[PDB]
Amino acid sequence: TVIVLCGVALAILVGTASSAACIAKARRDCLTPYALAPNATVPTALAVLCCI
Amino acid sequence: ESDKTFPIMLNGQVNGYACVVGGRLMKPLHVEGKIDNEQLAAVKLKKASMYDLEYGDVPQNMKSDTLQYTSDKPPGFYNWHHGAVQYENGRFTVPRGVGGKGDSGRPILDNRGRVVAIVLGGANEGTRTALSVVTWNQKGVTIKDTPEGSEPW
Amino acid sequence: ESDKTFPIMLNGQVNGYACVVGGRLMKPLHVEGKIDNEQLAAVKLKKASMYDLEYGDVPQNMKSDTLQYTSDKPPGFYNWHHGAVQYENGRFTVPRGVGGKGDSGRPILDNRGRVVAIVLGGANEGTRTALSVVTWNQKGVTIKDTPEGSEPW
Amino acid sequence: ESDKTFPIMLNGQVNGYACVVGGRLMKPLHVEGKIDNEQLAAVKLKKASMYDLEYGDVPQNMKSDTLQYTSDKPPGFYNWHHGAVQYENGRFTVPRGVGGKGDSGRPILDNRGRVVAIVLGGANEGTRTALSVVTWNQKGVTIKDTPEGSEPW
Repeated sequence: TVIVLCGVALAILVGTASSAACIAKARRDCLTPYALAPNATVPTALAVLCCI
Repeated sequence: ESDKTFPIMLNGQVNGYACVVGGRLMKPLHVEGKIDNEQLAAVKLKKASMYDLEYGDVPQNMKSDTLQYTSDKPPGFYNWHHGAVQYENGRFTVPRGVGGKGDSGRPILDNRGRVVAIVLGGANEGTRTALSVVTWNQKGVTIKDTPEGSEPW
Repeated sequence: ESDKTFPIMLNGQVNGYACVVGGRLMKPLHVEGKIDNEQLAAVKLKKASMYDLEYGDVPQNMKSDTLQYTSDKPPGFYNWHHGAVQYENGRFTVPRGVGGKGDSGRPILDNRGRVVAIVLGGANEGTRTALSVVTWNQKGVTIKDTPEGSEPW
Repeated sequence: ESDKTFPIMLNGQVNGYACVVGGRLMKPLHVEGKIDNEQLAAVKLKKASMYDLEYGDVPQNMKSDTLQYTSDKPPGFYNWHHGAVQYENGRFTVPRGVGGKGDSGRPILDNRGRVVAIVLGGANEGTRTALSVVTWNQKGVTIKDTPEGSEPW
């Protein structure tokens, strides 16, 4: 039992960490070109999605 | 150019030229070293690897004295510390042999004292030298333009 | 004044002045920053918080060439880096408009080259501006004279 | 001399001199202080304590232009910062009152712009002052010469 519970805990932890890293990298990729340029007329869908 | 383009010092040599535009400092990632200015040494550099750059916010005092961005780039001659650069067919080129290592980060200047591109490297194609640079776009996109065979200075 | 008065750095900006008199260096407490002189950075400062000041013993090589002190204060005009200051009714005043933030710690000099008071702040009455400063007495008592509504510079 | 001789600074005071000869930087043990140059600060100094010296390999970028040395020592006058040292009877002398603390490590130059010896100190014998230095020899040897009652500058 303890083995399966710790395995499930590790699975959810690595899943959450991977999702967080992926959304952060997507934010980097889709934001850094606009942060280096003036007047970032950004459709706010990406930011509103990935700020939280 | 001379007033507001700070080289990057390291081991007694200048390795690049960090530039402040639009109230933000940029410094190419491929080059390593320390900035001469004491103000710029205290800024947090957020790194963009895909464009080979890192950028940070300039302090309150130095925001007003910065070079101006641009979007419109008609083909022709453009200013540069080493002379003039030809822009044609969506490509930057210079006479063969001009420039070299340690000149990375040097901004290309417009007639009205406005920055058009930042020098990252140069590829020698025999007759001229094609400049691997980063340019702006009409929709505010920093396109990293690199001709084949580009080598980072 | 210019030779002996040192600017203070706050993120690369002038925000006050540290004054040396009689072999002791004084600096207003409310002004935060680093002394430009490398040597004075190593001088330990002991603080009079109620007087809004810190004073410290200065080194051996520069105590002699110091702003000589005095205590006699007849009413009239007295020297100042920005011009002349009027001492009347036991109050130091200036024309309304001159002076402001960053001028704290500015010494007020005499015609013979001696110091009469050190500026800490000012309050605008509309007609003139009364300076909240520290003024000495015949019995060797330093009274921090602050007119009502004083705001430190 | 002026171009390629770097003072040694400690606590804002110049206390010594380090010299580059033959592509190597020598500094004297008795004096303590930093070197303002980044590269010379980054050089690993190998210390001969009995010789009262530390020598380190000069970087590549300035090894090409370095002071040349010599071993032939005809007696007579040899130029240096504050005049000419007289060499006679296997000894260096300088008129009374010239030199003092802080001049250690100052090279002695030849008429052809070549270093012959490095000064470590002096000793007062009344009529003149005899220099305790590090002379060289034709057989690939370095000999420190000191008089009676030496005091290292």
